[PDB]
Amino acid sequence: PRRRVAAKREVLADPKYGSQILAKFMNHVMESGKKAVAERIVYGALDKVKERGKADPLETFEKALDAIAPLVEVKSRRVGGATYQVPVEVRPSRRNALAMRWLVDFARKRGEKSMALRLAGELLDAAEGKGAAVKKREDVHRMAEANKAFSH
Amino acid sequence: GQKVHPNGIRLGIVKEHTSVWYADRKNYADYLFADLKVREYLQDKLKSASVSRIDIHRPAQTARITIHTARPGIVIGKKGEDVEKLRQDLTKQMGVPVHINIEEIRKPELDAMLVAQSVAQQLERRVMFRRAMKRAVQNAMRIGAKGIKIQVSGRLGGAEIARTEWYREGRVPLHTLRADIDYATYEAHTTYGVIGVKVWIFKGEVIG
Amino acid sequence: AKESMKNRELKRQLTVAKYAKKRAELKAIIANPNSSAEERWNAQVALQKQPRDASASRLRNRCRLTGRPHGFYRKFGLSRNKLREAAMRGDVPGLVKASW
RNA sequence: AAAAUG
RNA sequence: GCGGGGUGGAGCAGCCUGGUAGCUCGUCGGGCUCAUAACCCGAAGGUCGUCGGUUCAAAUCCGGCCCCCGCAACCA
RNA sequence: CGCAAGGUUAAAACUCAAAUGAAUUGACGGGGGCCCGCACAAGCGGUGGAGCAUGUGGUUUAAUUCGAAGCAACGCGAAGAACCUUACCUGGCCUUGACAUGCUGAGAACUUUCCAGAGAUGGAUUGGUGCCUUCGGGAACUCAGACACAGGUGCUGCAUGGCUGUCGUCAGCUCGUGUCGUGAGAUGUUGGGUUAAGUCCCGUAACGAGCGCAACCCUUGUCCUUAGUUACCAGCACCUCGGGUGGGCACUCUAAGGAGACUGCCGGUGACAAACCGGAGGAAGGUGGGGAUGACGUCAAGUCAUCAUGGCCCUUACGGCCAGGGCUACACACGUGCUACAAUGGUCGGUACAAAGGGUUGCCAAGCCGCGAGGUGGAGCUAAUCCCAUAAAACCGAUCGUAGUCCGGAUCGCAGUCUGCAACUCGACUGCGUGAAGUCGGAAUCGCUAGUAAUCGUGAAUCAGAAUGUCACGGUGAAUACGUU
Ligand SMILES: [Mg+2]
Ligand SMILES: [Mg+2]
Ligand SMILES: [Mg+2]
Ligand SMILES: [Mg+2]
Ligand SMILES: [Mg+2]
Ligand SMILES: [Mg+2]
Ligand SMILES: [Mg+2]
Ligand SMILES: [Mg+2]
Ligand SMILES: [Mg+2]
Ligand SMILES: [Mg+2]
Ligand SMILES: [Mg+2]
Ligand SMILES: [Mg+2]
Ligand SMILES: [Mg+2]
Ligand SMILES: [Mg+2]
Ligand SMILES: [Mg+2]
Ligand SMILES: [Mg+2]
Ligand SMILES: [Mg+2]
Ligand SMILES: [Mg+2]
Ligand SMILES: [Mg+2]
Ligand SMILES: [Mg+2]
Ligand SMILES: [Mg+2]
Ligand SMILES: [Mg+2]
Ligand SMILES: [Mg+2]
Ligand SMILES: [Mg+2]
Ligand SMILES: [Mg+2]
Ligand SMILES: [Mg+2]
Ligand SMILES: [Mg+2]
Ligand SMILES: [Mg+2]
Ligand SMILES: [Mg+2]
Repeated sequence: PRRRVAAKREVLADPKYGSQILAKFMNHVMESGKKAVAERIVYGALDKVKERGKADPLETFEKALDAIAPLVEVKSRRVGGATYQVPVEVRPSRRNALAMRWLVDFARKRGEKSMALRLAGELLDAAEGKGAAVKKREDVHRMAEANKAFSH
Repeated sequence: GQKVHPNGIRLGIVKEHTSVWYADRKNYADYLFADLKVREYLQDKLKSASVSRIDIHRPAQTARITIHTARPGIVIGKKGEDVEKLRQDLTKQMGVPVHINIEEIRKPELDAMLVAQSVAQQLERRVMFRRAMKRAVQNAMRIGAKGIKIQVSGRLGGAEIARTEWYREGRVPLHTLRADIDYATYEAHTTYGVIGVKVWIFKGEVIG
Repeated sequence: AKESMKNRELKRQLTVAKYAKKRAELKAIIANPNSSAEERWNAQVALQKQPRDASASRLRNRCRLTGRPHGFYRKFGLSRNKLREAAMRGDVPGLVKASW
């Protein structure tokens, strides 16, 4: 807007795990106002992660998130005569939402049985970085690096 | 832009309904139709008499009509056989027994309907509008009347291009609701068509 | 909303109101299951020979002031727009503009 | 960045 | 007689390396605009001059027929 | 005169009623400076691709009745076209007429249950002549005859009133006196701040005022009192374990009257002003949320078809009555929606919680009969009591395993149900079966800042029947805003 008066309502409604990042992932994965469906999907994926990896799924989710969080991104700018793209570093808050959005978007289109094992596969892949989300993050990064002549 | 009806938006707050009674689905339409017909008939017959407000009160199986006018002798003439013939006329519009009360109003030149009708009837006699409107505003302002606005629209004079004129005096706050703006409209059927008259009168601020 | 339209719909009103029971009798005969075709066919013929302009489906209620067919509120007897005039003038009892 | 006419 | 060439309504890729018909202008329809022009986006439109032959298979290669050119050479 | 280019001196016919200078108000600029708005940006979800509904353009027709046309027309007048509506076409039938007033004459309307015709209409048609009389006659009714007429959804919204859209819910628009200018005009209304605001402060040839902003109004969120029926049930009891009963005024709830929030207090800043940034208390804090309220005027904006109205127009018809047909046609194009293209789902079984409203020419329960749409039946309710009427999405368990499919439902065939005199043109639902396009959609384009977007259901109006439209009510419930190029 033009005022900068908009507030920031805080939502932290983790039922049993008591995690903040999990709550925002819930809000991201929720569709058409179906909270219960999101709860069941995310918890099934989490339980699959647990039954697969001996490590506790909390830290696996955290390290998958921290391996998909970008640092800089390319943004278009209207110079008045040319189509230019400038690299800008991410705001510390925005990278979490970017990672969540990328993860859910890439998980939505696997083609396997259900989003339980879809999100399970994505979390395992991004835990060390063999998922498509990490590849596209690296592609965005290499855009930003190849457009470093502007930088500023 | 279009202005809301000043009397409509003040109904319930400071204005009062002219037809006050109670009914149900069986005879709500019947009672309402009877009231409109009786008001139309009264105005059409005693248009010569300066009648302003007609109130209808309907207790059980009866109707009590109170008429506001500035010339009571016209209806109360030589002990008011006019009243009885009027009752006989009214008895058929609504089958219930009728009851007529004639109410006198002080200061007829502070009443919106009377002022509008006077202006219209002056216009019908080919009196140019500016003098009539100025004298109406003068008379109203000379006694109380903390505000008055008069508007006349149509084919003023005889020119074949309609236009609008209006004069105001005092203050006439329409957006406020504590005020009691008396408002009236009337028409004049001259040889060139219809000329419309609107009058707003602001009397005071209703406190309490 | 011609004069003729109002007169000729008053005609429908009058004809429908004037019989007002024979239709009920014949429909009771027809609707009753145990009536026999002998007592059903004569009722059919009675319904057929009776004038067509005496039915509820043949009536279109209009404004009692002008006769506008569309925009009718059967709570009142008024059309779409004379309701507004009457309400603003204050003739309609108990009616105010609502916000809630 | 482009942009002639009524 | 010499050389080149025949491919949507018009003009050119696809030919060399046989297996994979595209492009520009037109027609139609829709976009952008207060409206037109200019622009932008879709759809239709050629199974590849013709026939045989080679090949498992020919718009891609070998002959005949028909036509078009650059030619010389025709000048009523 | 000049080498040439050309320079210098210098007319006329003809043609127009102007050409021109300086300044003023507005508008505009691919001039500039500040500021605002889902205007961008940051996000979510769509339209444009499919089928269907609905309106419009075009074409066709005897007619597809008129009006609305950039935003500000196109689920619009129409909150209900099978007959009517209805205004159009075909055909048939009326001329003081379907209606009102003036004149004359004869008589009750009613009910006569009949015939000719698609029908208006016509003809027989049991029965009573009626009410009050200065008892002479009159009223009102039915019909007949003559004119003055009655009639028109006929034309003109560029002759009008009234009503409405739009800029725009943007903060602007003016006047009195004074002053400056020969004047049109200008000051007030400019400046520095601040605000959502011409809101406020101080300055200041201006001093004041009005219409606007804000406030007064409705609703919601906290609490107190009043009051407990058809409403409620903490405590006692009865108990056939149902507020079912005695009973209670506890609570909720219903609806009237009232308190509360006013920058009130604290810290910081600020011209120690207005005001700004945090904090306590507080249910709510900075016009708490939403609605009604639309200034001077603009578009010769819309409407003569709601109504009224100055003209002009027809009188055997451009006025009336009736039966059928059309407005629902169809090589195409456009706007607005619904259902989908599935596994954050399709079915199967049992299971949980809302708000709002309508009902005596009405709602219409129980039992019973039918696969069903539905049928008999009649209780109760003039409604906090009875009915409409069981909310759905949600949760759990079984199944389907991504296949044009246990997806999707158009189209189509056969037989039904309901209202209506009558469902062929041309209604809605029901049973069986067939089962299409559709793999998330180019250019382009739309809505939305918090109980919001998205998604699921419920009610009302119009109405014999006919909602994917309109208006209204709740359940679940997001992401995003660095900022103004
Ligand atoms: Mg009329
Ligand atoms: Mg009807
Ligand atoms: Mg030109
Ligand atoms: Mg011009
Ligand atoms: Mg000049
Ligand atoms: Mg400008
Ligand atoms: Mg955007
Ligand atoms: Mg479409
Ligand atoms: Mg299309
Ligand atoms: Mg049309
Ligand atoms: Mg709409
Ligand atoms: Mg007809
Ligand atoms: Mg106009
Ligand atoms: Mg007008
Ligand atoms: Mg002077
Ligand atoms: Mg000046
Ligand atoms: Mg000025
Ligand atoms: Mg100026
Ligand atoms: Mg001045
Ligand atoms: Mg002045
Ligand atoms: Mg100003
Ligand atoms: Mg000025
Ligand atoms: Mg002010
Ligand atoms: Mg206000
Ligand atoms: Mg308004
Ligand atoms: Mg116009
Ligand atoms: Mg027009
Ligand atoms: Mg139509
Ligand atoms: Mg907003």
